[PDB]
Amino acid sequence: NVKAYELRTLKKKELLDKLDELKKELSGLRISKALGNSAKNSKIHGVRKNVARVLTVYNQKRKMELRQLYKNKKFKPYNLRKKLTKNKRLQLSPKQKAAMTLRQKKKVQNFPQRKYLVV
Amino acid sequence: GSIKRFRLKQRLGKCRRQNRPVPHWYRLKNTKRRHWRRTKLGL
Amino acid sequence: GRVIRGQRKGRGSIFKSHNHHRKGAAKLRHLDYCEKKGYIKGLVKDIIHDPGRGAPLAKVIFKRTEKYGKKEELIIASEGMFTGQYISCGTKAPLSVGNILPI
Amino acid sequence: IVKSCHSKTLDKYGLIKYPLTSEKAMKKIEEINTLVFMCDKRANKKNIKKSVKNLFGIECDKVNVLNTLNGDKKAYVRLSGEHDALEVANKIG
Amino acid sequence: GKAGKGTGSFGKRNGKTHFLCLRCGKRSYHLQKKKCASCGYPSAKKRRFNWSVKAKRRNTTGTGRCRYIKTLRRKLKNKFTEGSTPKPK
RNA sequence: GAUGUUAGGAGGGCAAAUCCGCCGAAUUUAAGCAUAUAAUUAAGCGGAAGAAAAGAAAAUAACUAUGAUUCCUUUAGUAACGGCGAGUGAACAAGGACCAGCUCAAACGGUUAAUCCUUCGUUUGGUGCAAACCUUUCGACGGAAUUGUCGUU
RNA sequence: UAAAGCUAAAUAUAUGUAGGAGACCGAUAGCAAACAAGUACCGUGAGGGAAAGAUGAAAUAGUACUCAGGAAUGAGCAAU
RNA sequence: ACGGACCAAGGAGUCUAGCAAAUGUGCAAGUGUAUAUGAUUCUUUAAACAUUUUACGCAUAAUUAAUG
RNA sequence: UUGUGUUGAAGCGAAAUACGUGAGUUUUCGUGGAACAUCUCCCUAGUGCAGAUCUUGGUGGAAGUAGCAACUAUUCAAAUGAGAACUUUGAAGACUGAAGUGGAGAAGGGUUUCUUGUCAACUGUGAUUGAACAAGAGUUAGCCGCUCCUAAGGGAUAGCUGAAAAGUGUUUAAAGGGGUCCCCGUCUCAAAAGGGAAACAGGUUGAUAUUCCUGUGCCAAUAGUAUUAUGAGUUAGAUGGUAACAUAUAUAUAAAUGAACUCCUUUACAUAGGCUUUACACUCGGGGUGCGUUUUCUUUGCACUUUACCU
RNA sequence: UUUGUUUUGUAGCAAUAGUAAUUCGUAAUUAUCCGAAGUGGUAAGGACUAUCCUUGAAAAAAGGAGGGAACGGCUUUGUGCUUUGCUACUCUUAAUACUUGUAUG
RNA sequence: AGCACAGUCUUAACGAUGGAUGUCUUGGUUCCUACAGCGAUGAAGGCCGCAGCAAAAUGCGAUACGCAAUGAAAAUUGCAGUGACUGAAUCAUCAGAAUGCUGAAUGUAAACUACACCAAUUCCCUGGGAAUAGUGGUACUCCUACAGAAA
Repeated sequence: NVKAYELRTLKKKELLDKLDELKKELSGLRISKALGNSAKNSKIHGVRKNVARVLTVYNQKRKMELRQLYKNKKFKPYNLRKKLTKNKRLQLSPKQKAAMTLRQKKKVQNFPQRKYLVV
Repeated sequence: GSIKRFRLKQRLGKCRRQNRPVPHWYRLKNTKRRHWRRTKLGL
Repeated sequence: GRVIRGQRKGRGSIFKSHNHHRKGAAKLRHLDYCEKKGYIKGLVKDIIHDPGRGAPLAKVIFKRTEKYGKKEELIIASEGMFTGQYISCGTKAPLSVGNILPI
Repeated sequence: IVKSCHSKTLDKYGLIKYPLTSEKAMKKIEEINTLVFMCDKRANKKNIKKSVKNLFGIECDKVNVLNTLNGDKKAYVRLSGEHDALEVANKIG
Repeated sequence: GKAGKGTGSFGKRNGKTHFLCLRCGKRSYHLQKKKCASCGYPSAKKRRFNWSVKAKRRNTTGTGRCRYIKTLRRKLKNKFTEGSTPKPK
């Protein structure tokens, strides 16, 4: 039974071959269960969750390196760019929405709505 | 029939698998059962 | 009332022609310069039966002139045509039974 | 789109589920030198041959395959005459 | 006569006209004209009709898993920036 | 024009209570029924948003005049329509809610498209642990555009 | 001042989601569904479409023991 | 003549609009404060309370197709 | 407003020297086990049932009644079991009668299959039976099929119509392949009886077999280079016969040069009639082997005496 | 090197299998499996005859042909083309070894 | 140890059958309030799976009745088992990771787990070392830019 935080420091090797041995022992447990031997059947849950934890750490490492590889570059793949709602993606940017012509801009700068008091 | 398609055979197997009773250990803490002759799968 | 039998014919559902064993449309040769200015002879190779019609159909083999090869035409056989006969079609074809001429 | 996770293609652990130990499968081992394995339905003859080769150091003459109504695939793997199914079955249980 | 209007002709009732319809999974796929009588599968659209409230409501949205929209629910009241995580303990 | 699995992108489907176009009945009422009514409705087809649509007068009035649109109270079951039968049926003013105005075209600018987009870069400072995000102006490159972009009003 | 264009608010919401309420219904009522309900089941199909809530404070009190019965059960000088 | 084998539970002049009459109540040549606004009320309260000395309905005048 | 409840509320059963004229009201006993009134006045409504071939549910008389009638037919003994007319075994009498309740398949079904249990319900009598219930198991293919081809035909493309939905499907089409510029050319689906690459026998399990095992075959595929080896041919492609035509037997008849471009053949086809050949079927006689009859007759009656694909 | 006379072999498969028998510890030994015909039931094939105002699919796939484009090997001139000295030389089946991504089903 | 005729009908008590009544109610209904689109970045819907013993419903996706992270924080249990003396047992949150086959479904198809073509592909170390027949891409229409042919 291993936790995610201790193996967060491992290299991808120590991750993948540990997964390999974890899968191997899970297969051995499943073979024993396939036979009549059911003494160790309850260890299958723990081994399965260990496999999940190892895969989680490995895949998060890989996603982080793959993000570093595309840092900036303005042309990240779709799975890397933002997963907002499609409508949000197609929305005009706030700058585009607020963009105004020179005529409107020089009107609003020279005559802005202003605070005052009525006696 | 003896001649079947893969999806049809898998569906037949699924129906057979679901036609089993409630596990005894569970019952100590089913209505949707069918017989091959009474109610047909129609699927 | 309801739609009468004559009106149902144009729908063409069960009133389409039974044409499964038809051997092909009976058309004579498409106009060519050979037909227009001279003659071209093709030989009749078989005289067959078209199940729809009563008239026999002659399979006339012509030799292609724009390329090497043969072309087969399905003609309505005139009475007297025989296999192995040479039919001549064109402006200069002689006036004889079987030949295709301008009227 | 690029994938960062490790492949979810079925490897041997998952291609081969477990050996069959029913009376029929059991007697096949001694009589006709054949092991009966249970596999995922997505395995094929080549997959099973390679997978048992890399799971236990044994090649086979032939694999016969059927799909059961229980949702998995039964593989009758006839071992080569050079070795025997008895010692392999003793090695794995 | 013998395969008469009722019981006799009911004996000749083999050979279905509908099968499972890979889209809606319901046995309404007409085999001869290759079209689901329930959902009109080969066509892009879903084949609904306003004259059947029952039919609409037994296969509307929310009848199934809502495998994705149920996840994106509640995002509006959290407003987490995509990619963000809670601060580690 | 054609063609490109050239680069970058978009549409498709679901869902509909409110909303926008189309298409479009009959039951019913008339104590029958045909115009009429039901109804510019139901059904059918398509299309959007958190609202939509309408909207800044080719508008009212006839006053001492009002001043984009929408909605509420009213006008008013009124003017009017109608086998003038059954039935149908608005508008202006008035009182309120809310309140907002604008830009193309056309005119003017050729001692000089003053415009725009693509790609590639540099730094300008910021809040994130990170992931990411907001600011940023100096270009260059390749194009588009005089069959007309931009500025002025 | 037509034959080009944009525009927030006041407005509507038998849908979805989430809150809050009521001189509402109280298991033949209230949604079809208080429950494994658009489920079981029916129809080739479009479609049609139910019934069914309540031990007790506590089963962490769900009936131990004996007798008679093949058993189901029953009876008790036995029992919660 | 038709309906009713038996029992339980369910089961039918109601709701809204509009008009009138009757009667009760308030005010009275008036009456109703509509939409809306305000206001230390904001569980109840979606109700109560309020309205800087020409909103509108009905009434206060009839009659005529009508200029009136 | 002012009250009753665990010292027992509501409800319900039977009632009362009770009140009322009457709808009712109020009490008692029992049961019940948690709520209930308010008649002080008033507000409110989904407010009062004998009927509607009323709705839903339950239950009667009919009535231990009608009935449990096609398919000629059962019997003796034993086993199992709590229990046997309808479970199993042996014996008998019969039936189906190769146009079969006999073997193989399709459609349809979907685990009903098999083994072991097993009887609450079902198996319209019984039931120890079962296609019921329960636990496990069981379906093995290069050669059997699908998969490929095309048919009647379906869908789609280009257009063109139509508000669209849809309708039609070459009606102004610049619409992958071949050799090396030219030539050909809509796509796709539609047959488990049509067309079609290639398998036989013996054996084997509780349950699978042209699928497993054994033996023997067959079909298709088999890249490039290099070594060998088999064969031909050649000092750029063999030879016999007058002819019809024939010839490569190497483990294996593999090789007899051959492009573009063509032209054919096979695939590939109805019905009727008889004649004919072959295989299988049936039958007769002989021989051998076994069994049967045997008061009498009987050189006798019966069974076996087999041989796949491939070459 | 041909024509007659004999032996063998169920022509190979093949008897080793199958069947029916006799025995033996309880898995083995043994012996047989070969001489002549008849009827016409089924199926298929053949060669025919007849019938049609009915003439009784297609394609995948395979084959045959007509035609005659191209042409040895080692080395070399010059610019795939004339050339020089020399002859043991091309196709086909099988196996092997290495490269080819793992080179059968 | 003896005695009632039987049946039919009436009454009472106690039972059977049945599920009314009363009392309950994690449900409905109506109003009010607030927010409001999801989808080629593959939706809704449909299949198929996933637990030690596991049918349904619920949950989830080959990491499959749940992983990680964050807050709480000792239980969870039918058995087996797992838990600290708090990233561990279980709740809640939920941003990271992962998300089978489909479906507008989009390489061609579809009562096929049938068939294409193009890149071989994926992982590991700091240019090598492995393993894989596996993985991606290819619809139609349209826009912008580009490309090379044409009159």
